[PDB]
Amino acid sequence: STQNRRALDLVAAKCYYYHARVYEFLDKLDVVRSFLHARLRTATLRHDADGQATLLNLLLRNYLHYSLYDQAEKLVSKSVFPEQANNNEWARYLYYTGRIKAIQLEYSEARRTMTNALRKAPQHTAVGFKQTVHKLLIVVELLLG
Amino acid sequence: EDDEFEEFPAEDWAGLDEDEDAHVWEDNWDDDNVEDDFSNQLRAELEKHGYKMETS
Amino acid sequence: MITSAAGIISLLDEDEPQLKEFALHKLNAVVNDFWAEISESVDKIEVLYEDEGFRSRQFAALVASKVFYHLGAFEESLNYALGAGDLFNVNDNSEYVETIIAKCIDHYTKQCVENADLPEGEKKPIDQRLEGIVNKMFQRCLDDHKYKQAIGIALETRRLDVFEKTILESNDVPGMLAYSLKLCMSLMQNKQFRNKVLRVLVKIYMNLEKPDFINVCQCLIFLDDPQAVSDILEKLVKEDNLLMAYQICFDLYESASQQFLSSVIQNLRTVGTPTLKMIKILSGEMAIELHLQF
Amino acid sequence: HGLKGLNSKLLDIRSYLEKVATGKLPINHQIIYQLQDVFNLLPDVSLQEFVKAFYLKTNDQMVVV
Amino acid sequence: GPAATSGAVLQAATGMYEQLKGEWNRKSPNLSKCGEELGRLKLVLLELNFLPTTGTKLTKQQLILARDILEIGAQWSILRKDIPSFERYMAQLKCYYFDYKEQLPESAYMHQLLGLNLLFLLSQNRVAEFHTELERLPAKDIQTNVYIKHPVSLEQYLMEGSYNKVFLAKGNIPAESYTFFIDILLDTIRDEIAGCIEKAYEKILFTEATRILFFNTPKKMTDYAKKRGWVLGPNNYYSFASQQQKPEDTTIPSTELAKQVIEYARQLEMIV
Amino acid sequence: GTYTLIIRLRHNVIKTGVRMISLSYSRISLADIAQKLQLDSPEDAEFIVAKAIRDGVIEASINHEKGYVQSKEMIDIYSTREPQLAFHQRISFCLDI
Repeated sequence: STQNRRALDLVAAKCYYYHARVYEFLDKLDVVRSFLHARLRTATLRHDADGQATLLNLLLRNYLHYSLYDQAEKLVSKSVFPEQANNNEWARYLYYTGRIKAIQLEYSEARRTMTNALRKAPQHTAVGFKQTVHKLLIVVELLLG
Repeated sequence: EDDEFEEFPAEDWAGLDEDEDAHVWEDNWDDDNVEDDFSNQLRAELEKHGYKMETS
Repeated sequence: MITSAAGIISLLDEDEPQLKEFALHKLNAVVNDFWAEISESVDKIEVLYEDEGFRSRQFAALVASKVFYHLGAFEESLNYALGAGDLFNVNDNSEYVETIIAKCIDHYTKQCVENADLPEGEKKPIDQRLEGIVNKMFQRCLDDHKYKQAIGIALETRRLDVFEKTILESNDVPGMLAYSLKLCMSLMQNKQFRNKVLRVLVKIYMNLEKPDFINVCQCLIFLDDPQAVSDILEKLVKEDNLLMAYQICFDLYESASQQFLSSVIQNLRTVGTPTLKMIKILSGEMAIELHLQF
Repeated sequence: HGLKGLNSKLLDIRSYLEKVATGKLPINHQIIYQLQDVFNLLPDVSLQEFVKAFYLKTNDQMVVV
Repeated sequence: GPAATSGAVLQAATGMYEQLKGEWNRKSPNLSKCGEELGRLKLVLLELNFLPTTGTKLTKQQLILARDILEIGAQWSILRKDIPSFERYMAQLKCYYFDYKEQLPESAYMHQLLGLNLLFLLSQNRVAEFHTELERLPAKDIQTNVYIKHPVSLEQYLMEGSYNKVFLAKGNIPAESYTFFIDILLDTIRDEIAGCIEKAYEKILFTEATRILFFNTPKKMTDYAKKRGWVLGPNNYYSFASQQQKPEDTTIPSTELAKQVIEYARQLEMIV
Repeated sequence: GTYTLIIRLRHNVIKTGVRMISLSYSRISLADIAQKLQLDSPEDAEFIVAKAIRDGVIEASINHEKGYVQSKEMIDIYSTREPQLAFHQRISFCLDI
């Protein structure tokens, strides 16, 4: 995927995704965090929305699997999530950005992002993703009052 | 592009515990706070505090 | 946190110039995963960049340009990149000059347009270090021999010295003369600047190899200096080059208009004041006859 | 466009009052008379109650919107 | 500079951070001078190339020996006082408490300095950070380390105003360093309490106000019944500032709601 | 990593317990407020309620020389803007669709 042309970026979306998944069993290597980073900024100048989003997701998942919430917050803010993105990608991003808003004492925004998330995961099936966003939505409403 | 999920675990089941079934029920959070306690709650409160003997 | 420069940034409470330098090297190395946080504490770096007593101001200038390079904002990246001096250059071949020279060159051509065209305080707002990065890159175009690239850059910056040396380099003279006629007719909009390219296009059809008089003619038509084409035509007629003084007059007739063909015969009459074969081609009588017979 | 009317009508009365007060132009008691009924008729004195009602009628208006 | 001359600076810090622990017992003014020179042996350590670890095991076992030099120096950084002072240390350390999980062992002195890192965020009234930080240490640890449990429940009482929090600021004595610093918070607590009481009551006796804001004397309570502006009759009398003048004016809406209506019209008229 | 959020709910179970007592009653003694909320002392109660007030989450008042909290409730919601704000929310959402 280091090669050129703009069509390979798309299939490199799926590439990155499995890359992180397998890297994540043994021990979610934080080494990859830099690769992702380097390949992310590149994608922002090639303006590959798709790769930009997908990649940005696996990055956020990296910061979140550890306790680097501040580091994801200042990021989520300073960065622009692409406009065109497959919905699956948008549901990931809306579950993570909501997780973050939730931890820093801001149940306000959260309860409105959380929900948009639940309603973008594919309808017929999506078992786990939905099954967890519930465990959080249920608590953000309670917390909210 | 994606279309999958496989990054979160799930639970799939055929042993399912029961609650109030919902078909167009009003599904009030009030009815899960009781257990058909209402016959019991009368009898026991009419004997304990004697309001079946002292008080009609 | 780990991978958070919170440990780095919170340094600089004691004034030890070797605590600022060891800091702007451990940070400078890793602004590729910390940045998101650096954004919050850029003030410690700008204050250091402004004070000239510190020699650590070249990396403060770089680290600063490294916050606005990863932020995407740019703009500020030029003011700190040119403040880094020689640490930033075209030849170290980084992703920084990769982007920052696109941002520099566009930030620069935007400026030379509005400036060279309108006020008399033209270049005065323009920095010289930016011109230095532009010329350092351009000379890379003359060393890589990409005259096919420099022929266009030389109309972005709108300096005809760039364009006049691009054409001379190598034996790529007659080809460059083919690009600069296609761009002088289609690309060029501003009549003023277009004329300034046509003049330099005249001088290189005289001082480079045998002068081609089928080209200087067309260009003198679009420049509209009749008093000069009348003397470029009236020195080949004195040297017995009538075969090359016909080719000029048939171009002038076909290409040029009637108020040009009446200015040149008039310049030959003011000069003729103390035969007339070219007076019969610039008037078009003989051509009329030929077409009738046809 | 209605306010564009009220604005200039009132404006004309203001130029008239300013015209008799100074740069004298003999007073015509009648004009000033009527001009008092104007400032008694302005909707004011029943302030609190009016507020509580107007809010309610709006509420209805939204329900149907 | 071999690793044995670097070592020769480590021992030059053992001669100053055992004098910080012997002048902690005697509590001398030379307790201040063994920390003015551990703020100097800092500027000697960073030149032996001991900035946060990015590999290398030899430097790793040289960073367990340079980490201490910031623990026992940070502890005196607190009692030395000043906000940025003990602040700019806590950074370094929370960074060297992920290096301590990396390839190094742990100590019982790591999760109790972090606790102070929490209390510091309470007296700075930034409860948004307290929670993020609380989530860095695993959950099962805030129920078993009953050194961290008091910062936690102190934030529980702090966020939802419950008092008995001034009483528990001298009962969190299991770690003495808590009771040294937490005293700062007690000047915000009084302020929030009087902020509510300004609205919650209207007549109480004076000695009760002295029993509520946790004062012992009558004099203090005169000064603080003068800053808020109350009168001193037989019972301390209040002024109505809860809803002094009601929002009985929709003339203030007026313009705003008209903007809104116009807006709806724009959405029903636009060409979409 | 949810357990960090959960422990916070102790604020809200009491927020609701007490805003529920306010809408159930008109006045009550602190001795009982502590008994329905499974709180601490009658000392703790008065501070808790007070906090609620200053956070406009109960609209009442306290008489301490007699020991009871007293509700000031007597609004008919429609003198509020509240319903008009709620609608201004609804139809913006709706219309956007």
